[PDB]
Amino acid sequence: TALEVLGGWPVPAAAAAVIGPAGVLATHGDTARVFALASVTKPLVARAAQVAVEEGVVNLDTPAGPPGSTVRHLLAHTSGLAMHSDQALARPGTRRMYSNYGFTVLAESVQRESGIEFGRYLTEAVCEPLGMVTTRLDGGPAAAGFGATSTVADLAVFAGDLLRPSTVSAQMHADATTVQFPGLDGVLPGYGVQRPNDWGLGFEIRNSKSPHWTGECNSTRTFGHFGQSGGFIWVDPKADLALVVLTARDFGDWALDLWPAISDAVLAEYTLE
Repeated sequence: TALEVLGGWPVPAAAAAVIGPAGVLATHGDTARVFALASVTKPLVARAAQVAVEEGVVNLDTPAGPPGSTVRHLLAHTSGLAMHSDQALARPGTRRMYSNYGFTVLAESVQRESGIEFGRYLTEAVCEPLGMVTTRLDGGPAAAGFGATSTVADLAVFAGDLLRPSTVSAQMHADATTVQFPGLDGVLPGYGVQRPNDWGLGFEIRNSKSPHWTGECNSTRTFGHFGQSGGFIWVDPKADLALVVLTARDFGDWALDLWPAISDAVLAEYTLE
């Protein structure tokens, strides 16, 4: 019932799914429809980088980006790298600043060290193993931070992997969902300065940020990502629930109250006693 609120949303089109450890608990809209993911691309690339670490292709401490920066800094947005270009604006690990280019350097490292084109690496390491046959990233590492395309059905499967890790070990997933470089403050695009602005290994961590895109009832351990294309994904380890929402309207003030509302509606209705 909670997902029905989508029919009243001021968007050209939308689709959503509630996922639990046993599978999809509810859906709405066309789950087969392809949507631009924008930054919802990051969790996919992050998982691919996590698989690469486990394959031994790279290590979390492997140098990548500005001097003193590593794969871990790139994943957690602490490389000191600028938002859009190879401009070093801070010393690695001192500041937390969301960066698209940070993910391109990340994709470039995995690509170089593995010998596989990143888009293809993503497919073979994440999408193919989970059956995500309508998910793709074209554009190479330059678009590693926002160029992925997918469907609610494919993301639903992905959310399953985030709830019960299979593509990576339970230890890597625990690590990826733990705050990396804690204590760092910063702005969460669209939600202003956050103290602190916690981030995991490629996955944003809610903590107690406010205002935020998740619900007021999501636990502080909730992690995921939203995108400027008007889509998002969060996984709440405490509620053991996941929510995927994709719309055809770019992020804006219209979503500021709706996103949190559907999140709390979903938690209240599907959270097991």
